[PDB]
This record gives sequence, structure tokens and C-alpha cells, in this order.
Amino acid sequence: RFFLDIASDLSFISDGNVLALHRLLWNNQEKIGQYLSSRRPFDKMATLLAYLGPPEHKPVADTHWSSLNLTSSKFEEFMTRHQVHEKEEFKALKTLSIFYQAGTSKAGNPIFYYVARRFKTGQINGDLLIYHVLLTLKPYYAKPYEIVVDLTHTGPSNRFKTDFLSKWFVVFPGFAYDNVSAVYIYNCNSWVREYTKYHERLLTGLKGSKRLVFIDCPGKLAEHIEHEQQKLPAATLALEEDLKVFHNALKLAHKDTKVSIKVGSTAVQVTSAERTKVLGQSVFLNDIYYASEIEEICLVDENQFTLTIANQGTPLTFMHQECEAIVQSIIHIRTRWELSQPDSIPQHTKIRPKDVPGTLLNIALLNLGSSDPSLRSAAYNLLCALTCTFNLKIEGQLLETSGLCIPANNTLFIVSISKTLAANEPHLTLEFLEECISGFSKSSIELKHLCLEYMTPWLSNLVRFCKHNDDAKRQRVTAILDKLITMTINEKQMYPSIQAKIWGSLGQITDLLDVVLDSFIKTSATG
Amino acid sequence: ISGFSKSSIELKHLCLEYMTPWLSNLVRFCKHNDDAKRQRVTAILDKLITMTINEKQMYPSIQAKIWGSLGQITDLLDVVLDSFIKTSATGGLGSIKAEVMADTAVALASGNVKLVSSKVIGRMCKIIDKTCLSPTPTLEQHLMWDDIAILARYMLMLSFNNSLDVAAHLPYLFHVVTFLVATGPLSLRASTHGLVINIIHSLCTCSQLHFSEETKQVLRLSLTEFSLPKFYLLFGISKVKSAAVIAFRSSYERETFALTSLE
Amino acid sequence: DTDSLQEWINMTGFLCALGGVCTPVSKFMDRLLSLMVCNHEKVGLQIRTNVKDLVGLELSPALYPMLFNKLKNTISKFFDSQGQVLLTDTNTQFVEQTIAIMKNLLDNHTEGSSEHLGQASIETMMLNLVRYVRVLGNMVHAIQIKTKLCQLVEVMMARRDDLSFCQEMKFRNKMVEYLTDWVMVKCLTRDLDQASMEAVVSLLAGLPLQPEEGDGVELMEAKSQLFLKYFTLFMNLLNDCSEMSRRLASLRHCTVLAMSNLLNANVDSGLMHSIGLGYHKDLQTRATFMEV
Ligand SMILES: Nc1nc2c(ncn2[C@@H]2O[C@H](COP(=O)(O)OP(=O)(O)OP(O)(O)=S)[C@@H](O)[C@H]2O)c(=O)[nH]1
Repeated sequence: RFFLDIASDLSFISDGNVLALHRLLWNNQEKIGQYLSSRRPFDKMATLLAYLGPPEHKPVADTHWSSLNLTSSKFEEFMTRHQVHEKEEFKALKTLSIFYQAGTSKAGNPIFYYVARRFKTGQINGDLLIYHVLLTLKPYYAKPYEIVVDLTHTGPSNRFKTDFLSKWFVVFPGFAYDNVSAVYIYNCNSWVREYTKYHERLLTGLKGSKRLVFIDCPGKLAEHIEHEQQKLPAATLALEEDLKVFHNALKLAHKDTKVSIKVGSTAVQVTSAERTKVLGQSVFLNDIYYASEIEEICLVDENQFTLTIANQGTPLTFMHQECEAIVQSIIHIRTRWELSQPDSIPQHTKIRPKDVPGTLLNIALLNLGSSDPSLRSAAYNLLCALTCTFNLKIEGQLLETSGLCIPANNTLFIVSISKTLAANEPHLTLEFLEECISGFSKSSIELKHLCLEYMTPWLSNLVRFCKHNDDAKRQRVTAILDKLITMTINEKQMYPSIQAKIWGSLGQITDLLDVVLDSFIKTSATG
Repeated sequence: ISGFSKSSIELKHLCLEYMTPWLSNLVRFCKHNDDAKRQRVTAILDKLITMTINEKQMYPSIQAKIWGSLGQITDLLDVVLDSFIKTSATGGLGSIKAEVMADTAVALASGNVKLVSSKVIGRMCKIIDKTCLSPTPTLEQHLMWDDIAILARYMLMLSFNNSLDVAAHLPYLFHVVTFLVATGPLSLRASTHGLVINIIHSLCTCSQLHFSEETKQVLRLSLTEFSLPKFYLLFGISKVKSAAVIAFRSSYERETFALTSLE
Repeated sequence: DTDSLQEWINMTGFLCALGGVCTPVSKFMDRLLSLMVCNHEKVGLQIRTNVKDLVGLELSPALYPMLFNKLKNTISKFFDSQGQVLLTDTNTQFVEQTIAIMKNLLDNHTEGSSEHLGQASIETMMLNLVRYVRVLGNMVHAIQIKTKLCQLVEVMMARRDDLSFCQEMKFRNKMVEYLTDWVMVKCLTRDLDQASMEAVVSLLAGLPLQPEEGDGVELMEAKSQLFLKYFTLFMNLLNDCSEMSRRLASLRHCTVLAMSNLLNANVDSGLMHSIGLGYHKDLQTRATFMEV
């Protein structure tokens, strides 16, 4: 009858559990395909898995729509559906001033100015770039329009990745490509020529294109766009003004070429005096080197010297009758920039809250047991917020309110919270334990005992991240044990409690023992 | 206890560690015909209280190992907690002794919840009820007022996560609140407000009761409406932005009462 | 003679009232701008006072365009050459009147907001204003001018939805850089700092930090540098506050909001320099960050 009584009668999981599911799917992809064949389901899963990739192998900062279907209609509905119009990064990219509409051509076509150098190689930079181009270009690609590609100072930092470069030729409609009346390519350099030499295949539609008008002299732009309709960037124009011109220059390379050197107060522009082939057309190249990029300045002789630029294998060898005047002209402004520039500053890793769940749990739980009741209230607010937004499974034991009076002796509550999290969410133990060890050294005594008391439920999860296929993770495990040795040695106080809790719980778990003893052997030998 | 004063901290932890098995046999030495041993037992408990209030560094280890162990055994509890009352009668309210005793109250009940909560609410009910035999116009001038005050603090620290068991002791717990709405100084009124908030908070955030969803919705609404300043003025607390801040303000009667607010 | 002044202010207010019907109106407005600094003996004082009232409070909203432009031109002549300013007492009195004029004109907030917006680029006007006031010096009257400018900036941030700028974020960023030099007689000095704090708070509301355009190491590096500078200045201020108690309490309360806004804007370049005071010694900082 007792068994008869019992027998008769919206939530999104965390990232790590989905990641484990994704691992289980990907590692057994072919076999689940065979069993599902024993039809739309396997297919849907198949493309989905591909869109995701094989299991995590990349920084989540980087995510890219792939090309398995790559249809314009989809891309637009995806961007409109999630309201990418509203995100602050889009307004930031508008502030970067790339691909801004400006002016109307002599043929009556509005003109779009793409500045290549303001772009840095990166994923969100690229995809927000292409969606910004699609949004700005959208009123106007139904009609004929013209574009100007400013290629000043473009280096490998401004390149398009091959997959990203393939995106530009598929996501726009055909009449968007067809309405392009003319493409004015301005200040093309040798690096762009190299980039085209690596990428003739995708740029074969531009190969020999008469719509590519190369503005090899700045006055040639006045032949197609009125100067009042010209709105090129101010630094680009300042690159042309007050230039100290030295003709009869030669670049000594594998191929020695005829160039001219124009030295301006911020930079050095070497303009090729002989035409070379880019995209099927013979042009005058001009390589631009900022004063901030010059590495070493020296004079081999009055008729010949070598100039060293940063991130170059070899210095460029320059032969001219006036090499000495060029060297002094470069070196004066370069040294006054050297005086003008500030010193080096060390910089830290970019931190965004959705990739640091461990540190925020530590700053919450540690302060939850502090003395000041206001601090306990604030800690309760963060603990509720973290358990809400990051979608950890807490089984509904948290709720936010104002006016809650928290006792000073709430350590059982903290331990219950940490144990429930260690049960329902094991994927952040490494950063959590590491930050807990780090916050130990900067904590008060009662807080130190608290830190021990809520870190001890997590230690049983180290079996999962030990002996894993990735060796970096078991390396992290051994490193954590190294800091545990370090804190045991350094803190002579709490030493019975430290041994009672940390090593006491550690010894109780078989199959984790061997790495612990091996660490013991290597660290006892040390000293 | 005598030797615990002079040893070092590393020795002190182990000193705790071997006294803690012996405390269970005090139930043997209580309830005997000779009460000289009983007064000595109370003196020992006074020494434990003295060491708890005297020491700051090993305070959490003390609170766990001694007091949570005493909370395990049923029979000692009363003659333990009664002593606390005299301890809380000792000295003054809003002092170090009173506050650390308020914290030690929940450490006592952490090991065993239902029985300790039962004892505390039973003594609140009895000290309320005994005022009838010596009636006074107001509770503040009554002689057993302090036991009303002191145990009130005990209910504040013991209401965070069902430390006062809400699943079975809600009627008595509401009844005390009704009899203590806006009586006494600012601290006790703010403590009463915090008690009400913690009662509702633990009422919704516990898996023992397994309520329905709509019930959780209306309780969530009720918590918000008690957070309103209108209910501050109902509870007698005015001009104070945060009740939780002045609930503990000593660490860091002029307004009349109207029965419609009680309604 | 006070009767003559009575009908004089009467006609001045009447003309200011019916300029909306509408050029001679520009000549009328130029005569007003000349008469703001009318320093004639025995009348000019009350004259300018009355002027500060009328164009302050009763100017027709459709006459809002012209006035702004004319003032701009006047302060464009205030700068001697190339951003350098020339200091005359007449210019000082012009500035002092002008501040209260836009203060009242903004704060009235009557109907007719559209007639305020479609034409007005008060961006350059205020930029010139703060650039002249910053070089005034440090003394009692100068402090009074500075703090009045601070309430003006607070107001025109409060009305940011109505107005229009050519580049809003660059303007606000330049305003922040100009204002935060003023953070550090004393009673006044503390009052100046007090008002400057809500000025900076109102400026920081949803402001992505833009580095001043040099060549730059990169956008992210200089954004980190500006974040570090502003954050260190605010932490120094709050550390001085951590030790007139109501004044310090309000100063703490607004500096907390400054941290909250400045972190809420640039989280990307911003957690990495201020996740390490979640273990801070003072519990006030720890609590503040701990709800931020
Ligand atoms: N990697 C990658 N992901 C894509 C691509 N297109 C869409 N996605 C992602 O996958 C989702 C679409 O999955 P998909 O299988 O195409 O469903 P669908 O759009 O309904 O199309 P269907 O043909 O399967 S019925 C989108 O929401 C987006 O997240 C693509 O080209 N590459």
C-alpha cells in the first residue's frame, strides 16, 4: 500500500553542460549517423554540428557564420531577428569611420569611402564590418553607385582572412555587384600587390576590370569626383601635404625598381615611378611607413644606405645620390617623435564577464561571510545575479529582495551553496579553485577559514579534469596542487585545520591519489 | 578550560579537538539529587561563554566544534540557552556580549533545527503569556520586558534559511509579530521588520514545502509590497532608508500606535 | 527716472515676446547682445539684470535659433587666435551673463521643443565656453563662474534628447576631459568639486570612451589608458572621501554612480583594471563595486 501511494500519481542549461553534450555528439558523429539511418533529423544535426565546428578549439570571442549554406536572405533575417542594429559595437564601428557614404560623382553616383587601414584583423570586426556595409549600402545598391578604396598604410594587420574574403562575393545580391559603376583604388602598395598575388582566384572577377580606376596621382581623382564631393580622411590628405620630394630613387631588392621618396613630418612615402601589374592593370605603387614604424636608421654611404622598418626580415636598401639628406630628414623627425612619444605601458588581457564565471563566484562567496551586513546584502545580490544570468542550476534556492537581514554566522548557507554548485556545475572548477587560492593570501583569518570551508566541496571534481585527453588541463591540476603545497608551507597558522580539511578530503578519493603522491615526491625533492 | 587560556593557538585548536567528545556526558551529571554538581555544570557553561566572548581569532572554530556539538544533545539545550539569557541579561543590550550571543544562537541551532526553534518560540510564548498574572498598561514597563527583547534578537538571527522552522512553526511566529509590531525602540522595530522579511523570504525559497508556481508568484508580490515605504510607516519605522542597516547599528517610542495599521 | 526704466523693460519684453511674428529682428537681437555688457553708470546694473530676466525667461521659442548663432560669433571673437583666449573684464561679464541665459532658457522646458532642435549646434559654443573658463584662474569669482558652468552642463545633459549635435559622443568626451581637471574658500572649492561630480556623472551616462585621435598604438590600448586614468582619479577621490560629513556622504554617493556608469559603458576595456578591488581593504569600496 505504501508503494501504491507513491507510485500512483522553460529553463536553459549552462554553457558547460551543452559543451559536454556537443563533445558527446561530435566524438560519435559517424556512428549516430549509421544508427539514425538504421532522415531529416540526422541532416539537421549534421549541418548544425558543422556550423558549431568539431569540439571547442577556438576563443569564443571568435565566432563566424560559416559557408555551408551562406544565403543572403538568411543572413539578413538573422541580423534583423537579433536586432544587431541596437548593439553598442555597431555604433562603435560607426565611430571607427569605415565605409562611410560621401559625395556624388560626376556621373551622378553617390560614393562610398572604404578605409582599409582603420580595420584590424579580427572576427567581430569583420562580421560587423560586412553587416555595416550591407546596411549603409542598402538604400543605394538598387541604383548605380561608386566606391573609393583608400589603401594608405595597409599591412598584414588589416588583411581579410581567406574565409572572410570569400564572404564578400556571396552575401550581396548580384545587382549590388552590377550597379558598381567604378571602383577608385587609391594609394595601392606592394603589400596589397602581394595580397592579390596570393588571391587572384577569388579576385578573378576584378582581374582586368575597367571599373577599377587606379588613382595613381591625387589629381586623377579630380577627373571623376569633384573636390567638394571628395571627403577623404584628414590624415590621408595630410599624408600628401608638405612632402620633401627626392626623385631618382632606387629600391635594391630581388628586383631593383625606380621609386621616389617623399618625406613628410609624420611618415615616409616611397612611390613607384614604374608601373607594375595589379588585377591586370599597370599602376604606380606607393608604400607608406609611419614614423612610429621606423625601426633603425643608418647610413652605409652617401650613395647607398639601408633603412630598417619594424616587423621586417631585412632592411630596405636605398641607392640615390642624396641618401644622406634623406637619412637626416627621416632621422630628425623620427628622433623628435621618439622624444614626443610616451613610454611603454604593460597591458592586461581583455576581460568580459561571460568568460570569467569563476572569479565572480569567488568575489561573491568570500564576501558573503564578511562582518558588515551591507556587504552581505551586496554579496547576496551578486550571488542571485550570477545564478540567474549564467543559467547555473541552483534548484530554486535564491531570490533577490531588499531589506534582507543576513546573520554574521551564515557559513552553513555558504557551504550548501558551494556544494550544490559543485554538484550541478563542474566545468569551472579550475578557475574557481585558482582564484580561491589567490584570494586566500589577501584575506583575514576568519575569512581564511571560510575560504577553506567552501573550497573543500570542489576538490572531488578534480578527478574529471585530471587524466583528460587535453594535457594542459592535467598540467593545470598539478599546478593547483603546487600552490596548495605552497600555502601549506607558508601558513604555519591554521596548519591543523589545513591538514584536516584540504589533504583530509584529498586522501579520501581513490584514483586521484597517484598524481598527489607524485607531486609530493617531486616537491619534497625540491629544497 | 583552565589550561585553554595559556596554550598557543596551534595547541588551542587541538585543545578544542579533544574536549569536544567529553561534552556529551554532561547529561549524566545533570538531573541528580545533588545540585552542587549542577551549579558547577552551569559554572562550566559560564566559562565556555566567557571564552567565546573573550577570543576573536578562533571564534568560528569555537562556534562549530563546541556549540554545534552541544546542539546535538537534546537534554542540555535548555540549561544551555537559559544561561545565555542570563548572559544576555548580563551587561547591556547593544554591547559586544549581546551581539556575539546573538550570533552564537544560530551556531547552536545549526546542528539541530526543529528542537532549538521549538524551545525558543516556546519561551517567547510563555514570557508573553505570563504578563497576564502581573498586568501592566504597556509591555515596556513590564518586568519581563527584557526577555521579550532579548529573545526577539534570537529570532532575527535564526530566520535566514529555516533556522526557525517555518514549515511547522508559522502560526506562533506570526502571533509574536502581531504582539510586537511597533513596540520598543528603533532597533527592535527594525528587527521585527527584518524578521517579517526573512520569514517570507525563507517561505518562498525552500524546497521542503514544494509550493505551486502561482503561490510563489503571490508570495513574491507580497515580499515586494512589504518592501514599500508604506509598510515602513505601518511598522513604525520612519525616516530610515534601510531597516537592515539600523538593525545592527549599535555594532557599527514617541510615535503613537494606531490599530488600523495593525489591521 | 524709474518710470522710464519701467516702460523701457516693458517694451523690451514686448519686443522679445512678439519677435516670433518677425531683417530688423537681427538688429534688435544684436542691440540686446550689446546691452548685456552695457556698463553705463547708475542704470546699467539693473539694465543687465532685467536683460538677464527677459531673454532668459520670455524670449519667443522661434527666436531661439538666431540668438545662439549670434552668441557663438561673439565668443568666436573672444579667442584671440588659434585657440588662445584674450581675457577682458567685459568678456568675463559677457560670459557670466551668458551662462545664466542658457541656464534659464534650457530649464524652462515649455512647449515648442522642436523649434529648439532643428537648428541648434550649441556644441562649439560650450566648447569655447569651457575653454575660456578653464584659463580664467583660481579665485572666488572664478570659482563661482566655474560652478555655474557645472550646473549648466548638468542641465543640458538632462535635456540631451531634445537637442542635436554634429558629433555627440566626441563632444561629451571632450567635455569630460575638460571637466575632470577641475576635481582637485576651500568651502567653495569643495562646492565646486561637489557640483562638478554630478556634472561628470551626467556626462558619463552611456558614453563609450573615444581616445583623442592621434596615430595611436591602437584603439583598444588608448581606450584602456583613458579608462585607467579616469578610474585612478576617481579612486583617489574616493580614498580622500573614505576618511561636513553630509557633504562627504553626497560626494561618495555621486562618485559611486560615476564608477557605475563608467564601468557600464566600457565593460570590455574595463573589467581588467578593476576586478582586483573585489578584495579591497576598505569595505565601502568593496560594497560599492559589489553592486556595480
Ligand atoms: N556555421 C553556420 N551556421 C549557420 C549558417 N547559416 C545559418 N547558421 C546557423 O544555423 C541556424 C540555421 O540552421 P539551418 O539548419 O540552416 O536551419 P534553417 O535555417 O531552418 O534551414 P533548413 O535548411 O535546415 S530547414 C541559424 O540560426 C544560425 O545560427 C551558415 O552558413 N553557417
